[PDB]
Amino acid sequence: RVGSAAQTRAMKQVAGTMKLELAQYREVAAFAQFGSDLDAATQQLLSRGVRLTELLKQGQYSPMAIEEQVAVIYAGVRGYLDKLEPSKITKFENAFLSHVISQHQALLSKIRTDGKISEESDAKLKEIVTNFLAGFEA
Amino acid sequence: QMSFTFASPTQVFFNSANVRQVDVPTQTGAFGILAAHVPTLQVLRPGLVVVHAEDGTTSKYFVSSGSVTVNADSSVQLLAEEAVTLDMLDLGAAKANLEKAQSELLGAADEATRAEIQIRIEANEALVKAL
Amino acid sequence: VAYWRQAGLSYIRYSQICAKAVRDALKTEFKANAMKTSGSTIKIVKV
Amino acid sequence: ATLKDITRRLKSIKNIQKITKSMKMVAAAKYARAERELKPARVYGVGSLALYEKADIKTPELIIGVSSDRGLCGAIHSSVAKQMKSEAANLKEVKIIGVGDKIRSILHRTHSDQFLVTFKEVGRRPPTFGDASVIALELLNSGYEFDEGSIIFNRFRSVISYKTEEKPIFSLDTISSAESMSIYDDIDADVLRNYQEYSLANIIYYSLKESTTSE
Repeated sequence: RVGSAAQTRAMKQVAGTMKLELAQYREVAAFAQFGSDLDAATQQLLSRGVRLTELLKQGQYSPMAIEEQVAVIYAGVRGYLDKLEPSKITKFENAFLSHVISQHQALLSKIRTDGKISEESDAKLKEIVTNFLAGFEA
Repeated sequence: QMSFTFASPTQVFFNSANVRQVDVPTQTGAFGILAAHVPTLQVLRPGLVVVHAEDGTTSKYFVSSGSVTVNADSSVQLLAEEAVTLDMLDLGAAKANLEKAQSELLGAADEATRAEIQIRIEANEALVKAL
Repeated sequence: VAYWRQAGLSYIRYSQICAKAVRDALKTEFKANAMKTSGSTIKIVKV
Repeated sequence: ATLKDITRRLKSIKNIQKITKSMKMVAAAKYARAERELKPARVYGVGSLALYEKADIKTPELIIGVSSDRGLCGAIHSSVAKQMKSEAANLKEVKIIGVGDKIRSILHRTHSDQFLVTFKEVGRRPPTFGDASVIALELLNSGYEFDEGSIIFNRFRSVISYKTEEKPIFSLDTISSAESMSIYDDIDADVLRNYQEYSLANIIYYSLKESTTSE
């Protein structure tokens, strides 16, 4: 009931479209397993659907910092994992997040501080994920 | 008055229409079926179809192949695997096509292969005629 | 006899070639329908 | 009546309803397109048949069944199969062909040792003259010098009705050499060879175009 009155602007910046593609997937999900010939419109939402879902997965005893959560959510929400294999998103995130927690603590510190995803940090993330992904499927 | 039916798998041009005459390209020349012609059966050849309507200025069409039939009754039926009005044919292409064909033939020894090329040549060649 | 016959070819096969030629000699504005026809889906099951 | 079971059933029926409503709309789209392309096809196919009814053909002295690969279309397949077994029985040598995997699975076992060929990839994409030519070719290139054959398919009538019908295949170039054919002269013994081959593809095409509309 409290809703966004309690989310950070950073999160909202991402949470919002995720909430929406998921609700949309939920409408079509059941079709998947018998989708002998669905149009690419809905076939799209099934794909966003399963990736976004894989991003919500989580191991125990390892709670994340709001900045790490938006960086990862941004990745699928923006479409970067759409061509990735569902079976790999768990592995991707893990390593992707290991990478930015290692190498990029200045961007996360930004996201953190600025409280949102500046147009800049936005661009920096684009490159960070498009180069990491390339690395990733080598 | 003859009931003329002319169509392809996909499009139909005439259905039991009272035409005064039709000119069709056959394996043996170009027979001209008249409102009253003796019964016959013939296989088509890449060429042209001419339909002399009830009112002068005839309509033209292009046919790739198929069949034509004239029965005891004044009923005729022309069936082309593909039949199009010249209105939709690019002459420029045909030329480019007759060239290639005559080239492949020069590089083919296989009797069957040659046949497939020869036939293609004939068709594309026939394209020059009304274009 | 025709050249295609004796060479092993039949008439449907001739018509096939002839019909395709007329297609390739069209112009994009009518070239679209070419696809909505001349399929090849059918598959042989010989045993 | 357990709130558990009841819930289990609701779960699976809500999905069925969803997948089933989807399949309906897809079909109605395929149907709409099929109903239209069928207009010309009939005239064309009826034209191909315009020679034989307009003038007798019998036979002195091959069952082709057409449908598809996909089920969930009421009795499309069972109908042709039903009539297919009927013929093979009442009959003269017996040899058969089935276009659409379903026929090869239905009027099958009992008659495998009574097969010539079978076809797959039928129904998903709209049928073409091209597919009909493959069927015809595949037959002409077969060692079955059939004297007479029949083609069994479903003739469309309306969204809520169709009728399994049969069409004679006097393709016997030999049979097309009877008395009734004396009316048409100036016919090389081998011009017919081309004529028959062609009219064979036309009839397979027609049945094919009627079939998907019914399906």
